[PDB]
Amino acid sequence: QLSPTELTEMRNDLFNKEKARQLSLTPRTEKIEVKHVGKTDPGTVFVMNKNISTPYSCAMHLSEWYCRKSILALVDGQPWDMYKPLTKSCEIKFLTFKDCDPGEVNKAYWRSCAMMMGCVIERAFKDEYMVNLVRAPEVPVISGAFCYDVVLDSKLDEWMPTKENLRSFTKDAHALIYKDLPFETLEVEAKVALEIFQHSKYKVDFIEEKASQNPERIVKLHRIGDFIDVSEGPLIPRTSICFQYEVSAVHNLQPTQPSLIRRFQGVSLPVHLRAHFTIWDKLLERSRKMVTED
Amino acid sequence: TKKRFTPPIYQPKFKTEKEFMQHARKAGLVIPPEKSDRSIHLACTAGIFDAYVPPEGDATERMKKTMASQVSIRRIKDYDANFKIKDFPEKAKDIFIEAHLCLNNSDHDRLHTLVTEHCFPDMTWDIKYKTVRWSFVESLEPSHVVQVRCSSGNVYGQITVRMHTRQTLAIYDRFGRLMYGQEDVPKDVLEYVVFEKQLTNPYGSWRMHTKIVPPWAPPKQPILKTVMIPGPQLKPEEEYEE
Amino acid sequence: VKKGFRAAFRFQKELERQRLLRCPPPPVRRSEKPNWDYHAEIQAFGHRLQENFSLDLLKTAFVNSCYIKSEEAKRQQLGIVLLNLKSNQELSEQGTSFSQTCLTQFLEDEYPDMPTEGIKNLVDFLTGEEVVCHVARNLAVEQLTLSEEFPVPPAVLQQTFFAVIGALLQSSGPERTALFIRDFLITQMTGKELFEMWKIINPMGLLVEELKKRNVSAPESRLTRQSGGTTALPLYFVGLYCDKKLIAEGPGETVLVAEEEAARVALRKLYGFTENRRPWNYSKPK
Amino acid sequence: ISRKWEKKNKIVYPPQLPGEPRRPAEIYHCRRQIKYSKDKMWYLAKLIRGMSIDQALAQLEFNDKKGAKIIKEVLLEAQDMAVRDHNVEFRSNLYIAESTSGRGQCLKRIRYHGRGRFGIMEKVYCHYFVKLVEGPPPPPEPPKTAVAHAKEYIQQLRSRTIVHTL
Amino acid sequence: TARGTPSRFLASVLHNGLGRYVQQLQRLSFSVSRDGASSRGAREFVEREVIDFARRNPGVVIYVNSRPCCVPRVVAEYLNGAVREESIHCKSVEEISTLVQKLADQSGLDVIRIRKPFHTDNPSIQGQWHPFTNKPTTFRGLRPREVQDP
Amino acid sequence: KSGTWWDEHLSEENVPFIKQLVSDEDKAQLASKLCPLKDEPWPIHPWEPGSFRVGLIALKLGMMPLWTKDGQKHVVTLLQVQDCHVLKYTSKENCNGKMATLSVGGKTVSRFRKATSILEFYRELGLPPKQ
Amino acid sequence: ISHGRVFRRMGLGPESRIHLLRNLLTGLVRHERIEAPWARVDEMRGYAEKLIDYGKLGDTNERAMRMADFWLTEKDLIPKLFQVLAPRYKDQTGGYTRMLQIPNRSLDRAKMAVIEYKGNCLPPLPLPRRDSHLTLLNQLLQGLRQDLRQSQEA
Amino acid sequence: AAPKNRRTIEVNRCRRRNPQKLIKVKNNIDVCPECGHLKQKHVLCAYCYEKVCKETAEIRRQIGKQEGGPFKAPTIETVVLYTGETPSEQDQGKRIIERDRKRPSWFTQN
Ligand SMILES: [Mg+2]
Ligand SMILES: [Zn+2]
Repeated sequence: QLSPTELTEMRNDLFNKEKARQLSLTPRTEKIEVKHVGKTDPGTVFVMNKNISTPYSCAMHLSEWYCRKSILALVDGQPWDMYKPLTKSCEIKFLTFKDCDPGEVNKAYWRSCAMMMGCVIERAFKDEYMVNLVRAPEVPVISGAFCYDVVLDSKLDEWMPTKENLRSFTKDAHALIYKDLPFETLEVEAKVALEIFQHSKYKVDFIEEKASQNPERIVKLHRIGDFIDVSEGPLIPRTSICFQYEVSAVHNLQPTQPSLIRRFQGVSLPVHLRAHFTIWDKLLERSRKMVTED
Repeated sequence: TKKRFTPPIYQPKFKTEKEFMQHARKAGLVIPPEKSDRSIHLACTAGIFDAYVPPEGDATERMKKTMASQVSIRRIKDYDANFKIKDFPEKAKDIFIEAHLCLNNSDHDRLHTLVTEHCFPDMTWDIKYKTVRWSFVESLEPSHVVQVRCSSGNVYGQITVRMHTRQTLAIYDRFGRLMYGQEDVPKDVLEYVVFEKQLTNPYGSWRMHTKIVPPWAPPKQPILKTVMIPGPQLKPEEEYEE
Repeated sequence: VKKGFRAAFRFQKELERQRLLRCPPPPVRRSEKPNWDYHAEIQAFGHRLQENFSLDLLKTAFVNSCYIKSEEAKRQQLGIVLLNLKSNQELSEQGTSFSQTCLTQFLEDEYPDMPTEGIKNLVDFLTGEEVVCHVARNLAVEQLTLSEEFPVPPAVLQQTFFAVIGALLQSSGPERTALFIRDFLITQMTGKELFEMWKIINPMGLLVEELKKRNVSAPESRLTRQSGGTTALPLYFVGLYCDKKLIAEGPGETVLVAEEEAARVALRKLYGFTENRRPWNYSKPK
Repeated sequence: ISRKWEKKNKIVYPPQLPGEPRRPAEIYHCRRQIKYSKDKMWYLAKLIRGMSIDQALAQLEFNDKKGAKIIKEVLLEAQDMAVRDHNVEFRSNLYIAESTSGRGQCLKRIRYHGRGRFGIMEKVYCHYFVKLVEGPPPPPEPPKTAVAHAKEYIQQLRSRTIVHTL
Repeated sequence: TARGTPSRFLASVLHNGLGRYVQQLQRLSFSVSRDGASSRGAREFVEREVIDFARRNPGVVIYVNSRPCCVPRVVAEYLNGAVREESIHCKSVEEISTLVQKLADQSGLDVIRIRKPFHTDNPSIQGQWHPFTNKPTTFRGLRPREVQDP
Repeated sequence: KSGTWWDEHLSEENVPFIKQLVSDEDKAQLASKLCPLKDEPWPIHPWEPGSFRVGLIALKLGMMPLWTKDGQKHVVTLLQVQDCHVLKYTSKENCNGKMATLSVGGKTVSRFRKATSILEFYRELGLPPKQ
Repeated sequence: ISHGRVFRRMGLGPESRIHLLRNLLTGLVRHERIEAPWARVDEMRGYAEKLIDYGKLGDTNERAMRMADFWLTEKDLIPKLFQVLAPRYKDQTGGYTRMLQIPNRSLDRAKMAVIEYKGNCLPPLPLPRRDSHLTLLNQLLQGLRQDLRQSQEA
Repeated sequence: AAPKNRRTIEVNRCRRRNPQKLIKVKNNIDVCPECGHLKQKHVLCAYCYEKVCKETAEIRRQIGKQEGGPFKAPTIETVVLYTGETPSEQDQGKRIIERDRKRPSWFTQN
């Protein structure tokens, strides 16, 4: 069986392979007229390139402020990753944390921070233990924390993390924030996605569920540098967006006898909505408590 | 000594001639008309005498038009006896090719002999600080003299010629970065080149005048970079309208 | 305006010098510059070195394949008699082999306690691309080299310096040619250490293998001197003791660096490549 | 007078080879004979030196000095001039490489003093020079750390020879 | 400088003189004038001295370019690549004969301040002095007032 | 790279809640130290000659007259003790001095206007910050 | 040394200061919104607040009419105080005015401020708004509140 | 008292280029959510405040055409109406100021 340090080597090659195939499918140069519909600079048009230009590139034309504060793009009423190539001409709008109703942005940020935790979970434990990622529960943001279900080896059936172990998870999360890695989104056919995660049993089941929902049966793929995972919905562009990051506690889901599923919870806040030390300690306590999706 | 105090650039606002004379009256600046026998001499005409529209799909009433051109040939042969129509289309290729090779080496001293004064700015103005690499790979279809017409003190004759040949174009910006085109792959071109010659002038010659752009032409190659077309820059008081 | 011409002329000369410094011109081959005669510059090359070269052979030692191929390209463009010029490939192979077999003999008889791997690394340094090109740019070999590109590449220049040795070998023979390798290539390792030309790794693991060949007990490392252990600037002297007999002792900032230098000191003594060793004899052979 | 700064936007570099890296675009622009002091203007050009085009415009937009409103006008027209004439794709992908002030041709008037004395005052003028470069602002150099101080000190202790001997 | 100029250490070109001596002067380029009082001393050096000087130095290529000039110069090129340009303007033959010979004797290295009048790559033969050179060793390598076997 | 304060991003509904929340915590933190003799106090030694005890940190209210039984008038100063607690203790050895130091604070202040390093010292001490 | 001094030193003296503040207050009652230096408005804002208190006392009180007659140079504005302004703030006991800082003016780069009477008929100023309750941080606090309230009820 | 000696450019650069002399970067700048222009966190938007003053001035010019002279202020409240609006239920017995313009979107009718 493939080793853990060489299992990611092929997942990147398969990911890059498919990332380069889509680019070749596009003609040498094809233009798309993207119209801006917002309170600011209304009527501006971006004559961009098909399958290459992203919403971020459209903001670079306007100003650096749009780039720094535009967390997510709204394309034809549908949210759009800021680093996702544009396939056709369409209206575009930019979303920020500070809006009248930034519901979609909050969901994206909450999903990204969970995916970030999955990356540090695959490196903390030794190479002798089999850490198998399951999924990222789509819990609301008012719940007080984001979670990511995980399974551990039979040896670690009763081992419970301590305060010092929970702190090391964060130092790996902030170390991931210091690299300033961009979230890369790739929409692939379900059949192609199964090949990448053919080794992990849990991921295959999750992919099958997504294929049934969409008639096209395409699955979105996101990767942070080398780490690759399957997630639902758009994500934020970069890791540097999150200023405060901490994993609060770990809860064991029931029933434990048939299988053990641990729930790594956490909470975070971006740079745009930085909180105070005193208020940040209040949010952590709520996060330590176990949360259950509706 | 050696002292001259200069002020900053003024940048006159009104460009039109009317506004200048409309503003010179408000300022009391009276400019009496000129008086001189010498006038300028133009070697080329400003525009075409009879607009040509190529037939769609080229990429009684029809027969008469071909005869009108034949009549104009006579005029061109009254000032030049040794002139044939079965050689000019072969001669135009030499001018066309030789006029586009002067853009690579910036040979403007010889480019005036090939093109007119009306055409020379259009070609050189945009590429003043740019590098061009144009070549003639092959010729697809022979050229044909589609239309010949003359003017009604001087007399000029225009000879429209149709060209269908492959070309290679790569335009590089001031810094050497690729700006437009591909130097490896040629492409088909269908452009009608117009020539002019001042018959009256004993030292005249046939030179490129302009390029006919048909309304039914395919779109040109797209550029490499992206563009942003801003909208109205409204004032605070004024509101935006759909 | 002041009248005169001498000061204005002298001021124009300083302006040119200033312009050259601000905008230095690209280097060009010496043959292109004025005052050059290839036949006269190549005869002095031999007389300068006090050798009875053969002109016919020496002229082909500077001709390179790259120059011949390009020389033909120039004629084809102009449509221009065939060239019978030969390259220096054959001459280079003779000189390179003779040099490797002559340098080896010189070193194999001077240091008979050095292994073949060390004697090979030395010959690969004296005949290296760095050393041979330094001797060539100071013997007027790059000025006569007939190459396609200037400055002459190191490999092309290295291949041309050994062809000159092949021409001297045919002309004056091995005995007279071995003196040219001793006076120009053996003199490139005078003020240099053994492990500065023969770079190795893990010297302590190599000393244990040389002492097994001589049936000697494994060495023991011990501290002979020490100062400033707790400080940022310490000094340690580690000594290798075989059967309680000091064979080597080396300094270092740490105990591991000092233990590594001690092994290097022992190897130099085992092979006889110490600094105290007597100098190479350049006196005329009797 | 010298006007070399305007001639630097006319140099044409040779086409780059396929393997060479993308060359950043350089845009030179200036304004001459500004009724302002070069010493007072130097403090404004030193402020935006190294900043991005969009950050410099924000600092100059809330400054109370008169030179701020003048520089901001020169930056706005160099920004447009870059994308329109120098083939710059993104107008926000620019940073201030060079920004300094120069002395201009100044006038001389008389200032009257007491007891029939007089002084000579000069109506001062200045120039403003700016150079824009395509790309992001180069990251600031981190302050020297203790490891570099110690690494440098030990290197000096290792480079010392025995002087005035063999 | 001394402080206003650069410096170098005493050195040679390719360890010259160690195995054999090789003359570093490689080329001499004279520029005399057929007419001109400045070049009178240079013309007489070309009639009787230059030919006998080349016989002694066969490794030096000498070029005599007779052209119109007001200041005659001799350019010396050396193996190491250095180029020294000198003027023989209004100099007698005896002054030019000692000058050319000076150029042949030199190496080409920059004529600047030399720090030491000596150079050796192997300065020591018994061991470079260090603090522990003349210090005795103590039993068990103990330090001042160090309790052993505590 | 822009600084922030405790109520820059809060809405109209959370500002009153946060204020009351942290206010009630201070009450509970201060009302949890009123029993020091039951919460594992340190040994209580008697007074010996040459002993020096702690002092206080009071707040100057104002001034008031005062008459004695002889009729003479004296002016006095009113010093109010409010929220005075012992913060930490350093032994003679670790003090680098003849005596041993005892730290005392007074006048509870806001947590939103103090340094992070100072807030964490009080967090483990179970007290609000001192002015 | 200025410990406790609450009033500023403007104009040419104590009397001129009152005359400057009176000309700003008079224009504030006529137009209900003015722009002036920040210091001169912050010093006049107190008088604009206490002027409404005299208008609530009624036009029959001689003392209140002697204040308006002095503080209102234009005498057509005195009925507006007693018949328009004071009735407007009848329910309110304070906070009749709002003062906001605006970009410094160009001539002298002086610190400026705009002051108006609440409830006027003029286009609303672009008042600063607090971050929405639907933001990430406020939703994390709204959830915390519910639990603390839910636990208390338990 | 006059200078005893001339101060050098080296001495003067250290005084002129001292960090205290230099301009300090401002970090209180942000974008207006309405127009997108820049503003300070404690200062009103120059752009949005300007469009209020243009309209407010037009309303004050209409008020003058009704008063028709000085010292002619009313003893009642005032209301602004635009093309396509009529007196409201609460806007009874007031001084309506007719404006030949569409009501600004930001101007909310109260
Ligand atoms: Mg007088
Ligand atoms: Zn605004």
